[PDB]
Amino acid sequence: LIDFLKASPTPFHATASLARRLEAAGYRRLDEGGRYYVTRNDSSLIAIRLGSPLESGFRLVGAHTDSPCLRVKPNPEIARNGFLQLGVEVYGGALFAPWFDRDLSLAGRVTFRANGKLESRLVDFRKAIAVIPNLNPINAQNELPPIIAQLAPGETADVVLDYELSFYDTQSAAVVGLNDEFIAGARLDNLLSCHAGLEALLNAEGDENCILVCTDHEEVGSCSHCGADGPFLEQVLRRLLPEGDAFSRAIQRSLLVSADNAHGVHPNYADRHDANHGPALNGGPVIKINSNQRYATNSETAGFFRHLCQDSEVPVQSFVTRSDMGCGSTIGPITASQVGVRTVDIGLPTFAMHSIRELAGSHDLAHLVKVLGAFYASS
Amino acid sequence: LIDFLKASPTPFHATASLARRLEAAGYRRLDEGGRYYVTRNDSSLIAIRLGSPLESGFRLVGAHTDSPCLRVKPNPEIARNGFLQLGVEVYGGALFAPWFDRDLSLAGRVTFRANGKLESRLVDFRKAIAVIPNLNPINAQNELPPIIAQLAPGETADVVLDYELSFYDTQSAAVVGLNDEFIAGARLDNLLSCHAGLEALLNAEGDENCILVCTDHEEVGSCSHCGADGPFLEQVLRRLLPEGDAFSRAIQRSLLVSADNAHGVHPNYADRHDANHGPALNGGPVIKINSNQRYATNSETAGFFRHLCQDSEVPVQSFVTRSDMGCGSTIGPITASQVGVRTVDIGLPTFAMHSIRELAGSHDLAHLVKVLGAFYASS
Amino acid sequence: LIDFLKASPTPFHATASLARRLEAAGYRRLDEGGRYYVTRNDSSLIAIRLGSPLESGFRLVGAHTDSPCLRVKPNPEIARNGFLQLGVEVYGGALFAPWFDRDLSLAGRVTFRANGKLESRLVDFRKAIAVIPNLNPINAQNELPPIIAQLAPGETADVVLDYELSFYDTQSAAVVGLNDEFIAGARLDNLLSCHAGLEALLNAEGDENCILVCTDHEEVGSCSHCGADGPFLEQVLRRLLPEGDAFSRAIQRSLLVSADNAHGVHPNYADRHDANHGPALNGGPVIKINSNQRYATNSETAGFFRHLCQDSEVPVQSFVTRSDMGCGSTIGPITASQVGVRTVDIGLPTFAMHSIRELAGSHDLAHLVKVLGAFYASS
Repeated sequence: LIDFLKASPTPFHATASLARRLEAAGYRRLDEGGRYYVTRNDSSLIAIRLGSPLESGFRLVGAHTDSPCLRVKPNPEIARNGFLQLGVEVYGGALFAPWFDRDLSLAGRVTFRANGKLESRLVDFRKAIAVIPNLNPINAQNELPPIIAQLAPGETADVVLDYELSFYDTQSAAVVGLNDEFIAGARLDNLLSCHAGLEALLNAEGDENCILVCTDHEEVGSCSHCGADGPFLEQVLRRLLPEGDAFSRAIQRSLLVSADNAHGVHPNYADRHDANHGPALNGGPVIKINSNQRYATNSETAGFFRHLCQDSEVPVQSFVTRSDMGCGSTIGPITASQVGVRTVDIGLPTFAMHSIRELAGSHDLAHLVKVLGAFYASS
Repeated sequence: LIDFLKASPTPFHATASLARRLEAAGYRRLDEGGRYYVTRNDSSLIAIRLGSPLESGFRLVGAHTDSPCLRVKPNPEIARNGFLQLGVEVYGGALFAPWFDRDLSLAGRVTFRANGKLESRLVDFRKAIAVIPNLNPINAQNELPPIIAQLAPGETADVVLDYELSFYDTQSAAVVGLNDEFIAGARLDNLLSCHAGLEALLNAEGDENCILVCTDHEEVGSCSHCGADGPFLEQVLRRLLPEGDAFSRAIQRSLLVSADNAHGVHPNYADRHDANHGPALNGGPVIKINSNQRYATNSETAGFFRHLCQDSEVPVQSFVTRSDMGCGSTIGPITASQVGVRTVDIGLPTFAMHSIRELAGSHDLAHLVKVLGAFYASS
Repeated sequence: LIDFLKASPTPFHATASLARRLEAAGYRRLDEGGRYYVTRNDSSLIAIRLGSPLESGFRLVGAHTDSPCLRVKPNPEIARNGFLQLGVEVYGGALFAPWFDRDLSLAGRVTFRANGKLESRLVDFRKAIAVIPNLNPINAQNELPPIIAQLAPGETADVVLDYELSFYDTQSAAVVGLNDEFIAGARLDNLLSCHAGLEALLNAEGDENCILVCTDHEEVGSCSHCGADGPFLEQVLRRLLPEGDAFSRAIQRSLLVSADNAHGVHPNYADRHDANHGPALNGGPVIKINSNQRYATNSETAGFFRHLCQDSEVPVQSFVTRSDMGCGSTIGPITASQVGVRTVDIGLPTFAMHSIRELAGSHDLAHLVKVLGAFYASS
């Protein structure tokens, strides 16, 4: 395919090391008939572009910024066996590795003067494991805290480091790289990261004609709450009349899209899907659930994002769950459907989620830039 | 730590016997550049005080009125073994005692004329236990219903008692008393009760300059729903412009604070916390969770309510959970963050929660009255 | 610390990607009163240096080349779900990750003409995992096979790749890197790798006077058998008289040393050692077991390699097991004691073994180059 737009989220992920570092790298490119953006919490971004003219509706689309990682506790000074450690919260999903990896502290730090500022880069932390203690319920708090320093007793300029810590996380460095024998997969983080990037690489590439909204946020991998689930109001509809006939008429003429991450049949875990699947290196699968998870995506939603894909060349896929299996996955738009908009719940074929690497096709992004760019047009 | 402001929630809790009896004892003191209050359901109170002037924001703060207790069923006439009993619902948290205690019926009663009126006071009920049936899953419905009357067959003026059981609860009488050898703890109910009183003893004590909101409610110890989780709108913002630019600009210039209850290391259950804790007789600990409970409290929230505590003399503490442990605790503001305000989730060092007595320092209230009173000023 | 000799095994490990690629990187540096070396299987190296003169004895020392990794099967073509896979054998130890990582195929390929030749480099493989299938005995064959190619049906110059699968393994690419906040640890592979390198960087650095032997091999992480456990005979003693008085007299005047890997107290797994431990950034710990593992190292062995460490500046440590715990660890010399030589079983403080990264101090190598270099001169 093309290794030019694939070489865009790679340096992005390095700069978008976290949710707010993603936010920082988000607006640094996303700038230059309006084209304004709102930052609010410095983690939830909404990019509005004018060409709503009331009876034209909106073209909403969005994905979260945060990803399951290790959040450093308030002041977690753990000095054991001559090793300095920083206790961590199990933010988001679980899984093993975390264990091993480069590891680096990142995020905002409010200094002594009521002032917030962020900093990152350089390998400083690690999570060691047991081995010879033979065959290995495991993992309970006192296993995940990483090692930073190693000495005793004591015999961006940035203040050394000290104790003014946090809302701070830990991410593995080793920059994103292309994998497989040819070019059939890559990626490290990209847990709706890059989805909060390729969508941004679309709001400046799509043909200018109608109103388009790029809504990135935080907390989806937890609850969504403040930022990802209310209030989307006023942040989007700030134009022409407060809340009388400004909403309803416009939002019912609108169409929201979510850029999530579908799994697709695992070559080793083949008995985790059925019939309709979604292997890597393919277009965005239309995810349809109503049972005990209930995403959005209805009749006139799947059809309006399958023909829209076919017109600008496919392949569009479907499904992610099982009749017996399937859990939660309240991915952004569905809790954001409380606005009053029909939501297209799609994504990209990607397994080994909620971790710090492994499996995600190097072709799906070429289909995600198109179609969604074509979505940014026509009525 | 003066024995004068501590002798204020003691008679308060006696009058604030329930959620609506707290509401009644709330507005009776909370009265006399506005200073109005809304009651709505007669259980959810919002005290607004004017000095928002748009670009000044709000100074929101609140805590729920209700507490885990035994609510009497609709018409639960249980006559067994010559004893008259009233079946009860397991409202809120669980625990044993409830068992024993004085016990008294309370709440608002809707009489025959579409009219509601409340009444309480005097010991009438009790919950007896088994003993000689040897070593003692226990507790399942038929164990909690208390005994009121004891006879057969039949051989505020207030109608005798009869059958019109309101929405009626049961609380232990024995009024709040000071404990420990000196004055190092006390308290009975105070499950965010007193927090809906000390905050009220702050809205009339804080220096008059800016707009301040005291928001008490019900159902947090259940789900929050109607009263504690939407709509906070119009109840707070009823002034200057409907919902166009009245919100957003003002609420982003605002700062919400929650007055909860932190645990702090138990001298017997030491392995329920880590590093950062919060023993009794101390200032409000900054509770920080994002993992699988996700309260509010961010970077510029913890720092804005730690320096504000230090300026008016500390000690401010932190944390309440473990990396492996920790469950729910959707305490008020966090579900109320759906308004769109940054929330400080603090509280008071107190264990033996969700019951009818035991452990809560007699010094923490002297720090909670200050700091939060100092929060009611400056920008 | 010293970051010059530490920047030597880093490019070494990149070239010493396998056991025989270690062998290749071994002799390429280890060349230029004899100084000959034997290769035999192209995996077991013995470096002899003359200055035995019968009554002078030998100064034997050694460590294995191989490390627990995923060896590709004979012809394991697994085409599932449009993905091409290569089935792997669980060579050596177990553990998770392997899972994820860069992954690359390597080893000596025997081409069509009775001719063996090795090749490596570049990321081609990956091992993906399950996530949303909820809480995660796990791992049994059909989970470890990595993904190489991804397409169907078909619509050093080196032969493409085809089907002639050698004796071929898979290792993670991401080159060795320095870790911690300062310089308090690093390392990726180094599972007695680098021990088959720092010892090589000693046979050319030690003062020339007596006979010194550097004996590296394969299979210790399996059984030892051919290469690591007999016959060491004739490979070492090839000089002056066959096997009458050439051995016995010389080997009893000799002293063998093993360069293994000690654990040292884990900051999270503190209850896996007792009293005598060995934290990272320290000299070689004298490992002493006789119970149900029985390594070598006796009275005049521990004392002869503790005073020899103290004379050339310490710190020398001790122990690795527990009275109740401890398993196998038949590390090289002990099965090589069948020659008839007293063996010093030492190593380097390093946990998170038998995997492809994590923990190993960046100071221990500066102590391992010394002492053992001072051992190369004993009178």
